This record gives sequence, structure tokens and C-alpha cells, in this order.
Amino acid sequence: RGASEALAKRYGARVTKSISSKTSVVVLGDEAGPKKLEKIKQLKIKAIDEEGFKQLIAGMPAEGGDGEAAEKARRKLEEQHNIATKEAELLVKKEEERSKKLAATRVSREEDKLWTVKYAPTNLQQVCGNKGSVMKLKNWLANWENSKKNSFKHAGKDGSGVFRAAMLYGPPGIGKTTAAHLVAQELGYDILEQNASDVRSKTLLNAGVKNALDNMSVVGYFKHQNLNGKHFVIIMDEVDGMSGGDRGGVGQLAQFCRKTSTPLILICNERNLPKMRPFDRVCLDIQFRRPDANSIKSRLMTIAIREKFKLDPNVIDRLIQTTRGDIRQVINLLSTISTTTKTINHENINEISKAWEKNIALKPFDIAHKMLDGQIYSDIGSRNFTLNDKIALYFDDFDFTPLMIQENYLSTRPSVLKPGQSHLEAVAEAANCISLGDIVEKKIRSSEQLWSLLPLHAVLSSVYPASKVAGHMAGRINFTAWLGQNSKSAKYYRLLQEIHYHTRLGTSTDKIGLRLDYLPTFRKRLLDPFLKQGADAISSVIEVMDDYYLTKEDWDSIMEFFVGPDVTTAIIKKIPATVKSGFTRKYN
Amino acid sequence: MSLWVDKYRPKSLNALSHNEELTNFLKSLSDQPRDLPHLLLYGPNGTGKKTRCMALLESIFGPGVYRLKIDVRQFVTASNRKLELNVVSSPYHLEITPSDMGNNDRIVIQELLKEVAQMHRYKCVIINEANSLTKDAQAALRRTMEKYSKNIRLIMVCDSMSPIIAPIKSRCLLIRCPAPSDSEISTILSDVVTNERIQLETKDILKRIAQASNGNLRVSLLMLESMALNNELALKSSSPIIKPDWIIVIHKLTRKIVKERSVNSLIECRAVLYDLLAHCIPANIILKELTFSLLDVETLNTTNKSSIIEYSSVFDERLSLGNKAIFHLEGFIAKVMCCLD
Amino acid sequence: TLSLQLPWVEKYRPQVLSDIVGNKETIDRLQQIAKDGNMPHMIISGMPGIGKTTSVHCLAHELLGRSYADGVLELNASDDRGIDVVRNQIKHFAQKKLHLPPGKHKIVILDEADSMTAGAQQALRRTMELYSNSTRFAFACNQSNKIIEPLQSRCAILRYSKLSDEDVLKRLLQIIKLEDVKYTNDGLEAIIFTAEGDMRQAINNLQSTVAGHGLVNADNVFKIVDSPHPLIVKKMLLASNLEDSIQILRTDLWKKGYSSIDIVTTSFRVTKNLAQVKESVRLEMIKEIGLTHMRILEGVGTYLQLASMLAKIHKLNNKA
Amino acid sequence: EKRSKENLPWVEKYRPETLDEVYGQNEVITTVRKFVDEGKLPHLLFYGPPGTGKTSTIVALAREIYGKNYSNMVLELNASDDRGIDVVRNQIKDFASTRQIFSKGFKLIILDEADAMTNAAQNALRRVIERYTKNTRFCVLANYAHKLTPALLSRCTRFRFQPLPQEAIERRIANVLVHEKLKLSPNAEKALIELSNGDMRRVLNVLQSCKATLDNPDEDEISDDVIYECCGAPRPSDLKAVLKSILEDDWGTAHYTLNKVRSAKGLALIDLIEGIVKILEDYELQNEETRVHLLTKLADIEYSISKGGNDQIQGSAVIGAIKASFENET
DNA sequence: TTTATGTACTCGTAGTGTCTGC
DNA sequence: GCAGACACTACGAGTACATA
DNA sequence: TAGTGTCTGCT
DNA sequence: GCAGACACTA
Ligand SMILES: Nc1ncnc2c1ncn2[C@@H]1O[C@H](COP(=O)(O)OP(=O)(O)OP(O)(O)=S)[C@@H](O)[C@H]1O
Ligand SMILES: Nc1ncnc2c1ncn2[C@@H]1O[C@H](COP(=O)(O)OP(=O)(O)OP(O)(O)=S)[C@@H](O)[C@H]1O
Ligand SMILES: Nc1ncnc2c1ncn2[C@@H]1O[C@H](COP(=O)(O)OP(=O)(O)OP(O)(O)=S)[C@@H](O)[C@H]1O
Ligand SMILES: Nc1ncnc2c1ncn2[C@@H]1O[C@H](COP(=O)(O)OP(=O)(O)O)[C@@H](O)[C@H]1O
Ligand SMILES: [Mg+2]
Ligand SMILES: [Mg+2]
Ligand SMILES: [Mg+2]
Repeated sequence: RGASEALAKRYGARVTKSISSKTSVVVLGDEAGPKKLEKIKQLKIKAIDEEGFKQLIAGMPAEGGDGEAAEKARRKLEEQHNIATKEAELLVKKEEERSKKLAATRVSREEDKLWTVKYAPTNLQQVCGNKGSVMKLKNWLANWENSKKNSFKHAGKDGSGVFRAAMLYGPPGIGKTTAAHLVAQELGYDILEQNASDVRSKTLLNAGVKNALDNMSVVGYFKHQNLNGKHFVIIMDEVDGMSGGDRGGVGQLAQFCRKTSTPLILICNERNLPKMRPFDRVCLDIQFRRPDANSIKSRLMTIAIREKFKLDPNVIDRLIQTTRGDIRQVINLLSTISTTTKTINHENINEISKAWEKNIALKPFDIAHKMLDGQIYSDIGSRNFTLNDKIALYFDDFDFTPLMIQENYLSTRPSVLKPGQSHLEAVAEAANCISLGDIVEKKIRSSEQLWSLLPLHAVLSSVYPASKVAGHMAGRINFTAWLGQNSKSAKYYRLLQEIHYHTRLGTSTDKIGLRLDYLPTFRKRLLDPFLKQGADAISSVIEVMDDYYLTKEDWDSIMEFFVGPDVTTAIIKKIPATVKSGFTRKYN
Repeated sequence: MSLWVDKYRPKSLNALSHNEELTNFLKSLSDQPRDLPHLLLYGPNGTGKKTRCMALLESIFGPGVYRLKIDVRQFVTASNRKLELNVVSSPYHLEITPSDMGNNDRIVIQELLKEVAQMHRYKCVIINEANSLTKDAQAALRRTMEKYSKNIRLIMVCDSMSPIIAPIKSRCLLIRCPAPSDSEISTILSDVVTNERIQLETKDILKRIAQASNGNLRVSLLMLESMALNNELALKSSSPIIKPDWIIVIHKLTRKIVKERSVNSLIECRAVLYDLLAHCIPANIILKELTFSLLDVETLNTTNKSSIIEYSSVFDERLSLGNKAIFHLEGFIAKVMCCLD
Repeated sequence: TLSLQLPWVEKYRPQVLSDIVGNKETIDRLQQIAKDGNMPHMIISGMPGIGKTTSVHCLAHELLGRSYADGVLELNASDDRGIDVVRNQIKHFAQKKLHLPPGKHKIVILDEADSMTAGAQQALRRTMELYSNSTRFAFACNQSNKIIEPLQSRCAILRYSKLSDEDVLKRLLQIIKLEDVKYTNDGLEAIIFTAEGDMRQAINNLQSTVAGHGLVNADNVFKIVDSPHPLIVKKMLLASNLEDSIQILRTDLWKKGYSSIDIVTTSFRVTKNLAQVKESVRLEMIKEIGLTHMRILEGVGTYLQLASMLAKIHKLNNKA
Repeated sequence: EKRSKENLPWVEKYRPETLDEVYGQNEVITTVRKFVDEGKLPHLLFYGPPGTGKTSTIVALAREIYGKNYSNMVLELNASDDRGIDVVRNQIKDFASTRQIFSKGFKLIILDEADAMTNAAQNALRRVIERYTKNTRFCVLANYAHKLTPALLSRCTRFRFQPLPQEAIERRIANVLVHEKLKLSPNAEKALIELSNGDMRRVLNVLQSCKATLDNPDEDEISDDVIYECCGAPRPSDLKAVLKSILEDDWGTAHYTLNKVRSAKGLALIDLIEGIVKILEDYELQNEETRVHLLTKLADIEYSISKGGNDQIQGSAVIGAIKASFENET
């Protein structure tokens, strides 16, 4: 599939990842997802096997003929080349402009600079992708004074008026910093930027930008028509560098989001970290994403024309796919390759891709989805994705991987079932190996701290259980429920201890026997009088409650310990409020 | 007090009508209290072990053992993970429980016992839930009780003493507390119902209460009180025997396992188990009750029952050797469903 | 006390990019960067001993020999690297005004950068972004996954592969002519086999052979250094009869003074990296080998545990 | 110390002081002697089991290089002292950078028991070794090579210390007996060889305990009975009798024989299991399954013995495992 | 998030000493 | 000479990592 | 204003 | 895998 896709893209053919009604021809193999198998039959789409693919290459003439789809694709491709040539001499004329100006100044350093710096977007029209996010940021910034006049009470149609500060988050290399700086520069604001190079703890944040919330640029007066030239746009790049739960400045930046008299902008990479939790509902969240290949294709054509080296236009898609939408790293790749290899073409693309592949660590959900696939445990699949690859895949998120495997290993339809083995048998084997991995995990995280035993836990808790039940997920990748239930159980244990030691005097029973035996009896001494006679037994319930040194808080705590048919949440709800109101007042 | 289980608890050795031979043994031990060694009472749950311990303390020290208060001691582990534990102290003795963090139960055994071992001539320390120690508090306690013995003594109360390590069982005088028969439970319940006011027709209902508790004084007493309260203090011949909500949930889970043996049944069982563990119910008791509820189903033959008990033993070992309790229970249920289907 | 001669590892370290052997394309790219001079930020990664840091040093030397002392800051794991001791020093070096030839930039070599703290890398991000006009960075780490994503984004990734037998053989012959030492082809192939792509290991073993026996033959080479235990463990796991594996284990590991924990870890690594057998067989072997590993770690390290592990391997292999 | 020698254990009283007194590792000693004579000492790495003569060899080598006052000329670091990366950054860096304060030679750094060193310390040590290799040599002594980083293993020449053979143990025993005026029977010598298991320290400790065992240390000769009584090890005759009773007789005779053998001299069950395993490895078993059953069951039994439990149950389990495994023979 | 030691790092604070000044 | 005024080392609290 | 192509968070 | 939102094209 990978090699055929390389040959499919070898002749300028778009290779979509999903089957559609407008799809022209589908190359059929042996086995794939059932959704594709049912989609091809009903829509009567043209199907050509691999034997017809070989004669397709020789039979199809160049340019794709005069077909309606082929003609439309060519003129769009020519337009992409046309706009590439139009902007190629735009900087060349600019380069001649600055060189003449520089020569005059000398009488009366370039071409030795990183390509990601010289080819940086001069204005907002030179960016590639995320047009909507850029315009959203610009509309928020240009209307910040209007929201300041309205005291941030009512926003507009977009809803950015209420948010005093905007936030930028997205993957590396896509242009958050450049977009923010260009939007700040275009409107005429004065950019006040901080970063991880200098300390940004609580103390110097209080002694630094804190006094800049309602003060203007000293250079702003001396730089002057401009109406926004004497203000601050706080640009904190790399918010993730505040690696401090308490001594860090994340809560301090939250306090700035609370109170600030000037536009403020944040740039980070990943938002969903527990460290950066206090930023959940604070700022106009502007999300950037991996841009589509067309804009980068045009920009790379401009760069290649300007740099006197040629790469095939179809190669750009493979370069973007290899680098995972990192434009700056694409320019770095071009600069590194162009030193000796001046021809980036069909022959060098495979070596370039396998040499510059980006090994990005996967998220827990992607790890679970990748691990419960029946293809990688097949004979052909496992050769490409070896066992060490699966071990590394676990080790990307080893703290969460076994939990994510255990959460949804029985929610998937298996495709690696042994002959004569039912799904339940595979689930039983996976559960047994999960228990063994749990034992190994307890041994690892103990007094001995046998951290050299981690790969065995990796296998036993993620690789072996998944290799028995791998295939297609019936539902969706679900987050582990053990964390929330564990927190709930710890809280319930804390309450159980509190009430147990409140009734410790006179009770010869430990905390375990309190819940199993004592607590069901307390319900029929502290709730049934409320049910069978109402408020007429207010004193009797208080008499029992006071006898065991039980407070009003303990009364509500006991009711939540019950399960099944003895759940008292509905029983208390059905009790009238007048009856319950008197019980609280009499105790107080 | 308000509950009948704590209202008629005996306060002396002569006030016990529960085990004659055990009470005679305790009287023999209290006859010469000076050379009393470190004790270890073990037996089935709910039989009255701590009642025996308090009665023995009263026989050795005197009235005032039951005039006890609660004080809180501050303990600091590694780093600044502050832990609050309250000791239920008293004149003439001390009471401590592993109710602290299971991985932090060593620090209380070290510091508190070294503090109270500073200086008739000794103080008694009672350790409830002694089977819940994690092999390190016991390791410290070995030398803690071997070195300091002329000023401190231990009464180590536990059930199913297998987790207790060999040296601790070596330096502890083991005392066995058997559960009573049906007649003794019925006699105690009859004493309760004649000390209080309950209308009863035929004492067969008391025999049924004794049968349901399965040799448990606490469960039988609480069941009697609950049934009297539900029946408006007038017990009937066909009064419905109550069961804890946990028992009903476990029985429903067993019926679900027996009836349907699919994987959606397995995820439903996972949800039920998650609720049960989240509601303060130990995993080993859960596995034991699930096993003995599965073995009570009459539709199974001997092969399925043997496989169920074998897997139950294996996963009981796993539960004792592991910390993620839901993992082993889910594995056990999956194995049982694979065996039955 | 007598002084010691320079080891062959450091005596014959390359000083130019032509003497280094191995990845021809990467070295040619480095030489074209040498000619052009506009060296981008680079990360160099690979397994130890294949010419990572010597290539960086050669590139820096040829780029600015006259200013190697002035405009090259070689910080490393031996030096104290943190948040402040890195940010202050690197910022002072990057802002430092030093006059280069027009195509030259100051080079900050972060040798052994995989052990760096994440916050230090976060500060380095903005350092490289701001001062790329004057200074350039050159990382060199064994494991490139430790470096955070933005640094790998703002860098040119240069991956180094383990050398084939031909390149190590060529370097060995060159050093042999330079040192004028007698040798036999069998001994040279033994040295290459023992090195396993590591040039430094090959040089060390060759020097040990020369200084201990004088003639580089198979007998002397196998006398001073044993065959690698991964290979003997691999052929122990892949043997047919249980008796064959048992006797291989005993003779070649137990009587050779190899620790049981080392044998178990080597077996785990081989089974993870083993390829001919089926995946499920490897998973079962890893499970039981890990059980044996737990037994060894708990304190029971004997010959009987290893023999039982091999017996379980054979009980798995013969399919009940 | 105090009162000079004769108040030391024989392990420390007979530590080699010259490279000619280190027996067994003839190839290693000859190679390092050639290294120091030719004037080229690389970064050494001594690997091997405990008691094989690693730290003795490096101490004798340093003494040969420098002299009597080698302790002040050599920085010896061990797991007893703190060896964090601050130590590598300050103490090792200063010792490698500075000149010799007492002579005009090179610096020697001995990283004794370096397998207990953190990963970051070894990572720093890589650069420290490469930077100052011109006038500073590193020696690394380790029992486990899996705890050392692969780059550190690459930087250091590896010398493997093979377990002490027959001749070396016999020569050291002869030297000790000559020094202590002690006598020893040849069968007792073979018993001590068997109990050595490649450990010279065990030999020296057993010799000291057996000299203390004799009623008069003079004019009484150590016999194999003295060795087996002092060490508590089972005699080969006892092991053969137990195995014969298990393999030939019924359960009552086998159980009675094992109990009698254990209770006659207080034999331990793990020692009997090890002896039985050593005897059974020499057997010509017909089936491939007898070996599997024997090895797996005996490993489980010895693991349970290590964890502790009931000795009678474990002994009956041993008898049953052996009999059931040998039932697969025919 | 739980996890249980040991290591390494980072920060903040409290003492601890020395240099200016009157 | 005495009281600050400073920069300095040292101690304590907290976070993060632990196999390739 | 409505069909795909594709990147992205689910705790 | 299950939506869910952002685009290009129609
Ligand atoms: N959308 C884009 N169009 C064109 N060039 C781009 C684009 N995004 C990035 N670049 C190039 O990449 C260089 C640096 O981009 P940055 O904006 O610094 O990346 P980033 O979004 O800040 O990601 P970080 O901050 O490194 S995680 C620019 O100078 C451009 O050369
Ligand atoms: N390709 C090579 N050509 C010539 N000599 C080489 C080559 N690779 C390694 N060497 C020799 O190996 C010795 C040290 O190699 P280094 O490059 O310092 O190892 P390394 O690549 O830095 O690996 P690490 O990760 O730093 S241990 C010197 O003697 C070099 O001459
Ligand atoms: N080859 C040998 N020749 C003579 N005596 C030896 C030999 N090997 C060991 N010994 C004795 O063993 C004693 C202790 O062994 P050492 O060599 O000091 O320690 P080691 O051999 O390095 O073992 P480790 O790894 O440190 S536990 C010495 O004092 C010697 O008496
Ligand atoms: N001789 C007795 N007479 C009446 N009640 C008894 C007697 N012995 C025990 N009990 C009952 O047992 C209960 C205490 O049991 P408990 O100490 O919890 O047992 P365990 O310590 O084994 O859990 C008390 O409520 C008490 O009513
Ligand atoms: Mg940025
Ligand atoms: Mg290097
Ligand atoms: Mg030593």
C-alpha cells in the first residue's frame, strides 16, 4: 500500500484517504475495512485491479488527456505555478531595492541566513494555512479597545469581546509566533514579549510585567498617524516553560487574565496538560492546526525558484506527510538536502523520507488505537512494526498505557483470533496477563524500586493483552475509568474513617465492619423514621445521632455508602422539604 | 448504646457466656498477670475477640479500661506528606490500628511504640486489623516487642492470621477464638429480646437469624435489631430475613454471570464491580462472596465448581500479591464466564 | 612512575572530514556545508562509536580554525548544565560580538544533549530563534527522542547508521599501515566481528591484541576478549535439544563467570530483538523469561532457575 | 586497624600485595603486566563474579605502578562513598585535570563497584574519560555489566575474571596451610574445592572456621568430616543415599530416609536440593520431558524454600517431584 | 492524580560574613 | 566603633524521572 | 447553503 | 474508533 501510493503519486494523482461518491476509480486488493467494502458496491464506482493498474500507466498519455477533471486539475496546478512565479521576483525586486539602498548608505548581512528567517512571512498574506484563526485573532485585537470601552461585559457575534486576552495553541512550526507578531505589528501596537530565556516565576512576574498592565511605551512617544503605538500587547511565547505547580507563574498569568488594562496574548503548544489546567475558561482560545499541502506547495515552489534548485511538485505532499505539517522543518530539510543533492525527485524521495521521519511521541488515545490493531500482529504487519516498536509505543506514555489497554480491550471486535478460539477466551487470556502485569507493576513501584523490570511490565500489561484481542474497535477509544473511581474510593474511605472515628467510642468494630454491618442498620434508625412517620420522629433521630457523636455532616455522608436496592438518594428526595427543614434547625 | 449490638456487650470475663474453655484460659492468664506474654487472638470475624481482649484488660488492670478517650498524633513520612492518625487511648493501655496508609503503617509502629516504650508495671497495646500490616511494620515490631518487653505488652487482634509473618507468630502466644453454634447465638439473642421488649411467637425466627449470620455475633445482633424495627418491634414467624445491599448486588452479579456469558455481560460486571469497590468494600471479601455465591448455584456440575474454586484460589493469590483490585476481579469473572460457557 | 603512550583511539582521531569513514552521504553533506559555511542547527544521533562528536569537532575546526578558541562553546554532560548556568552562558555567548568571515557563525556544541533538562531546552528554543544570525547550535546525542519536539523542529536532523564491515575494515587497515604492525586476516575479521560496528571498540581490541601478543590472529583476539554474550545467548535460545541449550548455558556462561541477572537480561533483549520465530512465541518466551527475571531479582539467583527457564522455553517450542 | 595482622580475618589477612600472588587469572595478569611494562595502560574494565580477585588485582597493579604510597596517588571511589554527578563534576574532574602532587606519573582513578552508579554519573564520566585520557586512566570494577551504560562499556577495555580453577585454589590453600602450620587431607581439599564454587573468600572463611573447629590447631589434621561438619554441607554419601532411596524404594522408605538424613546432622533442605540437582545433571535421562519436569518443579520448590514455609511439606514435594519426573522415563 | 526510594533540579529563604559610612 | 547594606553559602520545600 | 478531505480532542 | 470543526468545491 505504501509503495503503490508512492507510484500513484508519481504521476500527479490525488490519493484521498476516504471513499467518496465523486471518486473516479478505486484500486481493489484483498481485505480492508468493511465500510469501504459496502461503499464501493452500492455507488457502482469504477474498480480496477492491480493488473489493470500496470497497463494504466503505459496506456495513459501525459498531462492526463483532455478530460474535464484532468483539465480542471491542470489549470489549478498552472495557477499554483503562476502565483509561484509572480511572488518569486517580488523579493528579488525587494532584494535589488535594499541592495541599492544599502550601497547608497555605505557610500553616503544577506545570503548567509537561515532559510526559515529570510523567507519568513513579511505580512499576514504570506502565511500558509490557519487563515480563519489568523483572522479571528486580528478581529479580536482590532476590537479590543471597543470591548475596553464597554467594560468587557457584552461581546459581539464572534464572542471575543468578553475575553480580555487571547490564546494561541497548536503544533510546532505552523506559525503561531509569526502570526501573533504580524498581527501586532500591522495594527501598530508595541510588542512586549517574554519567553523561557528569562525567569518568569511569581516574584519577577510581580516585579516585571505587573507594572506594565497600565503603562505605555517610552519608545512609543519617540516613534511618532499611529493611534495604537503607545500600548502593550503582552506576547508570552512558550507558556509550557512555566514548569511549576506553585512557584510557577501559571496562576499569576491567570490573575493577569482576571485583571489587565492592555491586550495580552499567550502562545503555547499543548493546552490539555494538568499543569496548565487553570487556563480552561480564561481566554479566547484560538487553535492552529497543520495546514493543507497546497499553500506549502506554493511557498516551496517560490523558494525553489528563488534558490535555483528544482523539486517535483508532487514531492511536496510526501515531504509534508513525513514532517507531520511542520513548515519550518520542511524548510530546514530543503536547505540541508539542497547543499549536495540538487535534484529532489522520484528517486531520492524515499531515502529523504526515511532519513528525516519525525518520531513524535503519541498521545494515550492514539497509543491505544494503534496498539489494538489486528494488522500489526499479523505475519506481514509485524515485520514492518517489530516488537521493539511496540515496546517504544508503550514507553511513550508508560504511565497511562496499561490503564488505557485495560479500559477498552474487551470493547473491540477481534481479528487475531486463533482457529477455534472464541472472543471470550481471548478476553480471559488478556485479563490474566493484565493481572500478571499488575503484579509486576506493584513489584516495580515498591520499596525495592525494581525499575529495570519495566519492559516486562510493558509486555505483560500492554503488548500481550492487545495481541490477543486486536482488531477493529466496536465502539470508541474510551479513557480509563480507574482514575475517577479510584479518587471516589479514596474519598469514600476518608469519609468512612471520619464517621468510624466519630462513632469509635462504644463500638467494637473496625472500619471494614462499619460499612458491611453497622451502616445498613443506621439507615433504618436514621432514615425510616423520616419515611414512615416524617417529622414526628425528629427527636428520636437526633437522640440516636447524638448518641454516637454523629454530626449533621455525617448524616449526609452515611447515605452515600449504599448500593443497589438500598440507594437512599431517591428516598431523601421524596421527603418533603418542610420535614427536612426542621431536622437541621433543631440540631443547630 | 442506641444500637443493640453495643448495648449488651459484656464488660468482664464472668459476664461472657460465649466460650467456656476460652474464658477459662483467659482467667488462667489473668490469674498471674505479671508474666503475661504477648498475645495474638485469631478466629472468624465477629465472634467477640476484642470483647475478650477488653475483658482480659479489665481482669488484669481493673475498671477504667472502658473509660477511654481519643487523641490525635501527628506523624510525618518522607517528604512533607502529612498524615493524621488518632489513637484511642485510655488509662492502663493503648489502642492502635493500621488504619493509616497501608504503605505508611510502618512509621506509626516505629515512632509511637518507641515513644510509649520510654517508661501493673507495663502498658498494653492493642493492634486491631493486625492482618492488614504490610510485612514492614511487622518487621519493625519484631525487635520492638523483643527488646522492650518489661514495660510494654501486645495484644494483637486479627482474623485469618496467614499474612502475619513467621517471627511475629513465633513471639506471640496464639489464642484461638472459635465461633459459637446456633444454640449460643440464639441464647444471646433471646437475652437481648428479653432485656428489651420484642413481641415474638416462635423462636424459630431467632434460629433463622442465627443461620443467616453464619456464626457472627455482630451480624446476628444487627439483623435482629433491624428486623424488629422493620416489624414494629413484633417479630413474625415468616419475617423476611434481611441481607446487606452488598450481598444483594453480589447475588445479582452472580445471577448475571450464570445467565448470560457474553462480553457485554462482562462490561456490565465491570461497572457493577467498579461501583462495589468505589463504595468501601474490600476486594478479597468480594472475591470470596462471589466464589461462594457461584458455588451455591444448583445448575452447575462438579467440574465447573472445581474450576471455579481453582481459579478463585489463583486470583486470591493474585489479589494478595497485587494492588489494582479491579484487574484481578475482572480476570476472575472473565475466566469463570469462559469456563461456564 | 612512567608516563603512558597515547591510546590509539585518541591518537588516530580524525582531524578532517575526509578521514572519517561510514555514512558517505552525511559526510558529503557535512563537507558541502563546510564549503558553503552556512551551517544550520543540527542534531546528530546514532549508536555509540560511529563518529558523532568527532564529525562535529572536525566541522567546527575546518569552519573556523583561527577562532575555534574564541567562537566555539563546547558544553557537555561533564560540565554543569541546568537552567541558569545554561541560559546565562549561552545568552552571553550568542550576544557576544565576534567578527567572523562572512560565511561563518559561532558554534555552540551541545555534546551529549539527551540528558538535558526540559526547561533548559525550552530556554534554548528562544535562544536559537533569536540569535540564529550570529550563533549556530550542534547537538549530538545517542537517543534523539529525549530532545523536545520544538528543538527537533528548529534543527536539521542528521541520522548516523552503524558502519558496515567494509568501512571498519578500511579504517583498521589504514591504522595498521600507520602503526606498522603484523596481522592475519583471520584476526582482523575476528576484530570486526567483535566490534559489531563500533569503531572505538575495534580500535581498543586491536590495540589490546598488539600490546598483549603482538600478532593480530584469531587465537590472540579470542584470548584477550571473548565472543559477545548476546550471540551465545541467541544460539542458546535457538538450539533444538534441551540438553544442547543446557550445556551451552553451563559451559559458555556459568563457567565463564557471567552473572545470572546478566544472562536473563541478555535473553530478554535477544528475544525482543529475535526475528526468525513467530511473534506469539516471542511474547510467550518474554513472559516466562520475565517471570524468571522476577525470581532472580527477588534474590533466587542460581543455575537451577536458568535451567528451568530454558526448560520452559523448550516446552513452549515443542508445542506441548 | 589495631595490633597489626594476626587479628584480621583470613579474607583480609591474605589479600594479595603483588601481582605475582594473584592466582587463576593468568591471562589477565600477564596482559596487564605487559601493559604496564610497555608503558601503555588503557582504560581497564574488570568484570567477573565476586571473590575472583578484581580489587586485589587493581590494588596490586597500582602498587606496582606507584609504590607503597599508592593510596595518596590514586583516587579510589566505591559505592560506600556518595558518587552522584556532583562528585563526578567536582572530585573526578579536579583529579583528572590537575597534575600529580607526589610524583611525575599519570593519574589513576579506580571506580570500585561501579555497577551501583547512576546513569547521569556515567554519562558525565563518558566525557570526563574522553577529555582527560592523555594523563588520567580510569579503572572500572563491576559484577554486573547490565547496570553500565553501553557507551561506558565501549570506552573501556573489558577484562573478564573467570572463576578460580582447581590449581589456583590448591596453590592458595597450600600457602595458607604453610603460613598457619595447618594440615589438611586431600579428600578434605576436594570437598573445599566443591564448596568453593569459584569463590576464594569462601575457601578462606571455611579454613578459618575449621581451624577454630579442631580441638587443638596443632598436630590434628583437617578431614572432610571437619569440613562438612563446620560448613553444614551434605556429604556426597548422604546425597547418594537420599537419591537412591527416592528413586528405588517406596514412599515410606524414601520419607524415612530423607527425615533421618536431615535430622542426623541438621542438614538444610536447599543444600540437599542443590546436591541432588548437581548429581542429576550427570544422569543419562532417556526422555526430554523428565528434565523439563525436574527442572521446573525443583525451581518452584527452591523458590518456595527461599520464601520460607514448612520443611516437611517441601521435602515431601521434592520426593514427589523426583519420583513423578522419573516415572516418565519408562 | 494513585503509585514509594533515591536522585537531580529549581527555587526561595535564612543566616553569615564582609564592605561603606559617620 | 556600630548599624546598616551588601553578596555570599547553606538549608528546606517542591517537582520530575525511573530502559535503552 | 450543501458534499467530501483532513486535522483533532475524548480524561 | 467517534464525532467535531475547518476548509475547497459545487
Ligand atoms: N504558515 C507559515 N507559512 C510560511 N512559513 C511559515 C509558516 N509557519 C512557519 N513558517 C516558517 O517557520 C518559521 C518559524 O515559524 P514559527 O512561527 O516560529 O513557528 P511556531 O508556530 O512559533 O512554533 P514554535 O513556537 O517553534 S513551537 C518562520 O520564520 C517561517 O519561515
Ligand atoms: N567513522 C569513523 N571514522 C573514523 N574513526 C571513527 C569513526 N567512528 C568512530 N571513530 C573513532 O572512534 C573514536 C571515538 O569516536 P567518537 O566519535 O568519539 O564516538 P561517538 O560517535 O561520539 O559516540 P558516543 O555516543 O559519543 S560514545 C576515535 O578514535 C575515532 O577515530
Ligand atoms: N586470584 C586470587 N589469588 C589470590 N587470592 C585471591 C584471588 N582472588 C581472590 N582472592 C582472595 O579473595 C579475597 C577477597 O577478594 P577481592 O579480590 O578482595 O574482592 P573481589 O575479588 O574483587 O570480589 P568483589 O567483586 O569485590 S565482591 C582477597 O583478600 C584474596 O585473599
Ligand atoms: N458472651 C457474650 N454475650 C453477649 N454478647 C457477646 C458475647 N461475646 C461477644 N458478644 C457480642 O459480640 C460483639 C463484638 O464482637 P467483635 O468484638 O466485633 O468480634 P471480632 O473482634 O471478632 O470482630 C458485641 O457487640 C457483643 O454483643
Ligand atoms: Mg513560538
Ligand atoms: Mg561523543
Ligand atoms: Mg572488590
